[PDB]
Amino acid sequence: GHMSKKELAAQIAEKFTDVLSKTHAEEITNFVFDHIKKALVAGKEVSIAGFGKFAVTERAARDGRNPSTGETIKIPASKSAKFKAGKQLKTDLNN
Amino acid sequence: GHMSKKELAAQIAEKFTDVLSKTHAEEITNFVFDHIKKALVAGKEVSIAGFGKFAVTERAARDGRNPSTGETIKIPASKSAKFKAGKQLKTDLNN
Ligand code: NA
Ligand code: NA
Repeated sequence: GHMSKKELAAQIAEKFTDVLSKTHAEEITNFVFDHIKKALVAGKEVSIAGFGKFAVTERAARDGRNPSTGETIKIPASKSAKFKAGKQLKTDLNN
Repeated sequence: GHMSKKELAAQIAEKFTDVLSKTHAEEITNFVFDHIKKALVAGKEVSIAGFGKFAVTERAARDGRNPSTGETIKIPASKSAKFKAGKQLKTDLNN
Protein backbone atom coordinates (compact mmCIF):
# COMPACT_ATOMS: atom_id res chain seq x y z
CA GLY A 1 0.00 0.00 0.00
CA HIS A 2 0.82 3.62 -0.17
CA MET A 3 0.30 6.72 1.81
CA SER A 4 1.17 10.10 0.33
CA LYS A 5 1.73 13.43 1.98
CA LYS A 6 -1.73 14.55 0.91
CA GLU A 7 -3.17 11.49 2.47
CA LEU A 8 -1.25 12.15 5.66
CA ALA A 9 -2.43 15.72 5.72
CA ALA A 10 -6.00 14.52 5.10
CA GLN A 11 -5.72 12.22 8.09
CA ILE A 12 -4.47 15.05 10.22
CA ALA A 13 -7.36 17.19 9.05
CA GLU A 14 -9.83 14.40 9.79
CA LYS A 15 -8.48 13.64 13.22
CA PHE A 16 -7.93 17.17 14.35
CA THR A 17 -10.93 18.95 12.93
CA ASP A 18 -11.29 20.80 16.24
CA VAL A 19 -7.79 22.18 15.75
CA LEU A 20 -7.45 23.05 12.13
CA SER A 21 -8.90 23.06 8.70
CA LYS A 22 -7.99 20.84 5.78
CA THR A 23 -6.08 23.71 4.29
CA HIS A 24 -4.13 24.30 7.41
CA ALA A 25 -3.50 20.62 7.87
CA GLU A 26 -1.91 20.55 4.49
CA GLU A 27 0.09 23.68 5.24
CA ILE A 28 1.33 22.32 8.47
CA THR A 29 2.12 18.92 7.05
CA ASN A 30 4.13 20.64 4.33
CA PHE A 31 5.81 22.73 6.99
CA VAL A 32 6.81 19.68 8.99
CA PHE A 33 8.85 18.31 6.14
CA ASP A 34 10.05 21.64 4.93
CA HIS A 35 11.30 22.43 8.33
CA ILE A 36 13.00 19.06 8.65
CA LYS A 37 14.61 19.68 5.29
CA LYS A 38 15.69 23.14 6.37
CA ALA A 39 17.30 21.63 9.42
CA LEU A 40 19.16 19.03 7.36
CA VAL A 41 20.24 21.70 4.93
CA ALA A 42 21.56 23.60 7.93
CA GLY A 43 23.59 20.51 8.84
CA LYS A 44 21.47 19.51 11.77
CA GLU A 45 20.59 15.99 12.68
CA VAL A 46 16.88 15.75 13.14
CA SER A 47 15.81 13.37 15.84
CA ILE A 48 12.23 12.46 16.11
CA ALA A 49 11.53 10.57 19.30
CA GLY A 50 9.67 7.38 18.70
CA PHE A 51 10.34 7.54 15.03
CA GLY A 52 13.97 7.91 14.14
CA LYS A 53 16.73 10.22 13.13
CA PHE A 54 17.68 11.99 9.93
CA ALA A 55 21.23 13.01 9.27
CA VAL A 56 22.99 14.48 6.33
CA THR A 57 25.46 12.10 4.90
CA GLU A 58 28.20 12.80 2.42
CA ARG A 59 29.45 10.29 -0.11
CA ALA A 60 33.09 11.12 0.30
CA ALA A 61 35.16 12.24 -2.59
CA ARG A 62 37.64 9.64 -3.59
CA ASP A 63 40.26 8.80 -6.14
CA GLY A 64 39.05 7.17 -9.34
CA ARG A 65 40.82 6.67 -12.61
CA ASN A 66 40.05 8.00 -15.98
CA PRO A 67 39.42 4.56 -17.57
CA SER A 68 40.85 5.44 -20.67
CA THR A 69 43.92 7.40 -19.69
CA GLY A 70 44.71 5.97 -16.24
CA GLU A 71 44.95 9.59 -15.11
CA THR A 72 43.96 10.08 -11.49
CA ILE A 73 40.52 11.73 -11.21
CA LYS A 74 38.53 12.76 -8.15
CA ILE A 75 35.12 11.23 -7.83
CA PRO A 76 33.16 14.09 -6.32
CA ALA A 77 31.60 14.20 -2.88
CA SER A 78 27.82 14.47 -2.69
CA LYS A 79 25.42 14.85 0.17
CA SER A 80 22.29 12.96 0.93
CA ALA A 81 20.18 12.40 4.01
CA LYS A 82 19.89 9.12 5.84
CA PHE A 83 17.24 7.99 8.24
CA LYS A 84 17.84 5.54 11.00
CA ALA A 85 14.70 4.05 12.31
CA GLY A 86 14.32 4.38 16.07
CA LYS A 87 13.90 1.50 18.45
CA GLN A 88 10.18 1.98 18.81
CA LEU A 89 9.61 1.90 15.08
CA LYS A 90 11.76 -1.18 14.81
CA THR A 91 9.82 -2.79 17.60
CA ASP A 92 6.48 -1.89 15.98
CA LEU A 93 7.59 -3.35 12.66
CA ASN A 94 8.67 -6.59 14.21
CA ASN A 95 5.53 -7.29 16.25
CA GLY B 1 23.47 20.84 15.20
CA HIS B 2 20.36 19.13 16.29
CA MET B 3 16.67 19.54 15.99
CA SER B 4 14.34 17.39 18.06
CA LYS B 5 10.67 16.65 17.65
CA LYS B 6 9.86 19.09 20.42
CA GLU B 7 11.84 21.71 18.65
CA LEU B 8 10.01 20.96 15.42
CA ALA B 9 6.69 21.16 17.16
CA ALA B 10 7.76 24.45 18.78
CA GLN B 11 8.55 25.84 15.36
CA ILE B 12 5.19 24.77 14.07
CA ALA B 13 3.55 26.43 17.06
CA GLU B 14 5.55 29.60 16.51
CA LYS B 15 4.86 29.81 12.82
CA PHE B 16 1.24 28.84 12.91
CA THR B 17 0.02 30.59 16.02
CA ASP B 18 -3.10 31.64 14.10
CA VAL B 19 -3.86 27.97 13.49
CA LEU B 20 -3.05 26.14 16.66
CA SER B 21 -1.70 26.21 20.12
CA LYS B 22 1.63 24.90 21.35
CA THR B 23 -0.16 21.93 22.79
CA HIS B 24 -1.89 21.15 19.58
CA ALA B 25 1.27 21.67 17.60
CA GLU B 26 2.91 19.04 19.70
CA GLU B 27 -0.07 16.73 19.33
CA ILE B 28 -0.14 17.12 15.64
CA THR B 29 3.59 16.75 15.26
CA ASN B 30 3.37 13.53 17.25
CA PHE B 31 0.47 12.46 15.08
CA VAL B 32 2.43 13.03 11.89
CA PHE B 33 5.05 10.52 12.89
CA ASP B 34 2.67 8.17 14.57
CA HIS B 35 0.59 8.08 11.50
CA ILE B 36 3.61 7.50 9.29
CA LYS B 37 4.62 4.69 11.60
CA LYS B 38 1.13 3.25 11.49
CA ALA B 39 1.30 3.28 7.73
CA LEU B 40 4.67 1.51 7.69
CA VAL B 41 3.40 -1.00 10.19
CA ALA B 42 0.50 -1.59 7.83
CA GLY B 43 3.04 -2.31 5.09
CA LYS B 44 2.52 0.90 3.22
CA GLU B 45 5.23 2.89 1.58
CA VAL B 46 4.96 6.46 2.72
CA SER B 47 5.85 8.98 0.08
CA ILE B 48 6.27 12.53 1.08
CA ALA B 49 6.54 14.77 -1.95
CA GLY B 50 9.53 17.03 -1.79
CA PHE B 51 11.02 15.06 1.01
CA GLY B 52 11.35 11.39 0.32
CA LYS B 53 9.92 7.97 0.80
CA PHE B 54 9.78 5.52 3.67
CA ALA B 55 9.42 1.84 3.06
CA VAL B 56 9.51 -1.17 5.26
CA THR B 57 12.45 -3.31 4.53
CA GLU B 58 13.10 -6.84 5.65
CA ARG B 59 16.54 -8.25 6.30
CA ALA B 60 15.90 -11.58 4.70
CA ALA B 61 16.30 -14.76 6.59
CA ARG B 62 19.26 -16.70 5.42
CA ASP B 63 21.31 -19.76 6.10
CA GLY B 64 24.06 -19.42 8.68
CA ARG B 65 26.07 -22.06 10.44
CA ASN B 66 26.26 -22.91 14.04
CA PRO B 67 29.99 -22.05 14.40
CA SER B 68 30.64 -24.68 16.66
CA THR B 69 28.70 -27.58 15.23
CA GLY B 70 28.55 -26.68 11.52
CA GLU B 71 24.84 -27.40 11.79
CA THR B 72 22.76 -25.33 9.39
CA ILE B 73 20.88 -22.55 11.24
CA LYS B 74 18.49 -19.92 9.93
CA ILE B 75 19.47 -16.35 10.59
CA PRO B 76 16.10 -14.76 11.21
CA ALA B 77 14.39 -12.15 9.07
CA SER B 78 13.77 -8.75 10.64
CA LYS B 79 12.01 -5.65 9.44
CA SER B 80 13.14 -2.10 9.49
CA ALA B 81 12.16 1.04 7.65
CA LYS B 82 14.30 2.78 5.08
CA PHE B 83 14.07 6.31 3.83
CA LYS B 84 15.13 7.37 0.40
CA ALA B 85 15.66 11.04 0.13
CA GLY B 86 13.72 12.65 -2.69
CA LYS B 87 15.25 14.60 -5.53
CA GLN B 88 14.37 17.96 -4.05
CA LEU B 89 16.01 17.15 -0.74
CA LYS B 90 19.06 15.88 -2.55
CA THR B 91 19.15 19.03 -4.61
CA ASP B 92 18.79 21.24 -1.50
CA LEU B 93 21.61 19.40 0.25
CA ASN B 94 23.95 19.80 -2.67
CA ASN B 95 23.45 23.53 -3.26
NA1 NA C 1 -9.87 24.09 4.41
NA1 NA D 1 -0.85 25.28 24.46
